[PDB]
Amino acid sequence: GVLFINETDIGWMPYMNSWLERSQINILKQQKEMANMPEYPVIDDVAKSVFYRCFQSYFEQNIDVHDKNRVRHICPMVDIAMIQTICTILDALLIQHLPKLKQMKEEDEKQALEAFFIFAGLWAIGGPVGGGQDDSKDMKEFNTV
Repeated sequence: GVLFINETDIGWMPYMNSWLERSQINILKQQKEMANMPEYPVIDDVAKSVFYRCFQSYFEQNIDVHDKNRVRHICPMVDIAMIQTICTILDALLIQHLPKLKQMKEEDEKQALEAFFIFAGLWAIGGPVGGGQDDSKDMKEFNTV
């Protein structure tokens, strides 16, 4: 008896929302033998909003980002695989720069958390960009999107 899940039905948004709220992560650390989990950073009320506002604005909205001809990957990256790499890099950026962010003011804190995404995304998507004949052009095609 076959139950076929479609990719759009479940999606990648549930992971992005569950990672922002720290819902899935929190439960696994508590209720497992995995005691060697690297403690995740605190996504403050502003810091959550700024990623939710951004994640949704550089994936749902951007058609260029998912255009195969613009973004020429090496391996055939699944959408969730890219969202996971954004999330792990955002984790590692926050933990490094958390006490500097909380000392900064509303405007310069927001513009960092925005930049921290753009950089996290840059590697998540642009990192696996490459292959073909001219790697240099598939880089300069992504470099413009």
